[PDB]
Amino acid sequence: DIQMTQSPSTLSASVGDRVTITCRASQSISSWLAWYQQKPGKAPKLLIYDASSLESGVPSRFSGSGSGTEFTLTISSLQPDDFATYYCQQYNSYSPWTFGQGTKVEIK
Amino acid sequence: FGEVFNATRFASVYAWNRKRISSVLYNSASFSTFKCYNVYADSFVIRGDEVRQIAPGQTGKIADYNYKLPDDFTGCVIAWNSNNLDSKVGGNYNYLYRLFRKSNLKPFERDISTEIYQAGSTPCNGVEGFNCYFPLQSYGFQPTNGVGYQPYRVVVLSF
Amino acid sequence: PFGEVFNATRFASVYAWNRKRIYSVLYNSASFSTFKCYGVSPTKLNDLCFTNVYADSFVIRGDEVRQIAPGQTGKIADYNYKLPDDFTGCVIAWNSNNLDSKVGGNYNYLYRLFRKSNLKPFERDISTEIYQAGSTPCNGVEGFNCYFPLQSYGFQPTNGVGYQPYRVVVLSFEL
Amino acid sequence: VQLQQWGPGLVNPSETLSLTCSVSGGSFATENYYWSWIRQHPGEGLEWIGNIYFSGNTYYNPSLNNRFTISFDTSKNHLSLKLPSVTAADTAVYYCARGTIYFDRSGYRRVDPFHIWGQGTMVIVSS
Repeated sequence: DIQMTQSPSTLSASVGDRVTITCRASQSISSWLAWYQQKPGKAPKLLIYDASSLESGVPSRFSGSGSGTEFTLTISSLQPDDFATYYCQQYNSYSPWTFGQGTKVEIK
Repeated sequence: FGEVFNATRFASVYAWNRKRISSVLYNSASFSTFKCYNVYADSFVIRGDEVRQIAPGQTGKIADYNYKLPDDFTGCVIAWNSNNLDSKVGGNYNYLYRLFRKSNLKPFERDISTEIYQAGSTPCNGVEGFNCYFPLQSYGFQPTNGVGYQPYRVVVLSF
Repeated sequence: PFGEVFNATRFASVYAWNRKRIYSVLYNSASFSTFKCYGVSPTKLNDLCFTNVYADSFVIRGDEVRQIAPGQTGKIADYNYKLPDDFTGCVIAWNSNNLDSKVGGNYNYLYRLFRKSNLKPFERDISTEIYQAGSTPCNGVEGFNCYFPLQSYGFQPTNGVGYQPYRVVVLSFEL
Repeated sequence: VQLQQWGPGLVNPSETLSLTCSVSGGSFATENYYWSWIRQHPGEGLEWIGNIYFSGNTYYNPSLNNRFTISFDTSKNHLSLKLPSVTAADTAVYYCARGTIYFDRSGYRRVDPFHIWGQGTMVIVSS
C-alpha cells in the first residue's frame, strides 16, 4: 500500500559540515513519521517524532521539518559520534507500518 | 450417543454443531460435571473456567457472543476434561472464539460472519487497521497449564 | 471552578507542586499547546461522575514537557514528579513567555537535582537535606565533589523556544 | 525498566522456532501500552511483524503469510513469538519493543512510536 524512498544511499562528510536527508512517501501522511539512529551491532534509538518534535535527551543540533509527502532531517554540525545509519518510519492509521531503506554516513 | 461422545474432533465454540435423532452416561465417573435442569445435541470446546458460563442466567464473553441458553431451558449439561487429546507439546491454536460484536446473541443463535469490527468514530470500508479489529481470536493450549486453562469437551442435551 | 486554576497568576515550582481538590470550556479552547488524555476521552467526560477530582499545577522548561507522561524517565520524572503506570486523566500545557520572563533573569523557580533515591508516584520532597557527595562528609561547599541539591532556571526575554517557560496542569479522576 | 530475551541459537532446517521476551520493574497488565516484534536480515532494513494489545487483540502485517503468532503468558508475564516450519530465509535478529496509546483533543485515538528496545537475539538454521 504505502511505500517510502530515501536518498542519497550513502553520504560522505567531515566534522563541522552540514548534512541533510530526505524521506519521501507514496501518499500523504499527516506528519506521522519518525527518525531512528543505529550503531553497528546495537539496537536503534528514537530521535524525532511527529516529523518535528525532538526526543528527550538527544542533542539540540538535530532538527526536522516537513509534512504531507516530503520530510527532511538536518544536522547543524557533525560530531565524531554522529557517523551511523539512519532510518525513517511512518505509523499511519490506515495502512501497515513500514521502514525506510536506510542511509550511511562516513568520514571523507 | 457413541458418535457424539466418542467422535474424533469437535467444532469450535463459535461454530457449534447441531444433531437430531428420532446408561453409561449416568454411571460413568469420567464426567466431571453432570447436572440436568425433540432432542438436540451439541458439542464444542472451551476452557475449564468458562464451563460455569453454560447455564441459564450467566453472563460473559462465551454467554454473550458465542452460545446462549434460555431461562426456561429443559435439558442436561455434560462436560469432561480432554487435556490429553486437545493439547500439543508446541501448543495448539486450532480453536477459535469471537471477541467483539455490536450486540449480544439470542437463545440458540449462531453467527459465522467474519466482517471487520468498526471501533472508534471514523468508519473503515472493510480494511483492518489501528481502529478496526478482526473479530476472531485463537486459544492457546499447552500440556503444562493449570487445570483452569486446560481444554474441556462439552455436550448439552435439550428435550 | 476551574478558572481559579487555569487563570491564576502565581504558580509553584516543580519540586513543590501544588495540589487542589474540586468540561467543554477546556477542550473547545485553541490556546493550549498540548492536550493529551489517558484512559478516557475528553468528549465523554460529561457522561461520567467521580468521587475524587485532583488538580496539580507547576512550571517547567518547554523541552521537559514530554517527561510528564506514564513510563517516562529523566531528572524531572526521577526526582521531581512521577505519574503511575496506570494513570487516568489529562495533561495540559501552554507557553507562558509573556510572563515569568524578566530582563536579566528570574531565578525564582527551582528544581531538585542529585537526589539519591527515585520518588514514588504522587509525592513531593521539599526539605533541604544534606548535600549529595562521595565518600567525604560535607556541610557546605568544602568538598570539590560537594554540591547544593537545588538549581534555578534562567528564563530570559530572549532564548530558544525550547528554553522558554511553560505552565502545566494535570487532572486526575478516581471513583 | 529493562527488557531481556531468551532463545535458541541453532535450529534445524525444518523445525519450530520459539522466542521469549520479558520485562523488569513494571507489569504487562496495563491498558496504556502495546508490544511488537521487529526483525532485521543481515545487511538489510528492518521489518515489522505485528502488534499485540491488552485484552488479547492482535494486528499482523498483511505482507507476511500469517506464519507468525504472538501471545501472552499471564502465569509468567511473558510474551513469545511462534513460527513453525522454519526455512533458510529465517536467519535474522529479533527485537521486542513497547509503545504508548493516548486520546486526542478531538476524541480520536493516536499512538506513539517505539521507545524501549531489547538486546536482540540471533538465530541460524543448521544443516
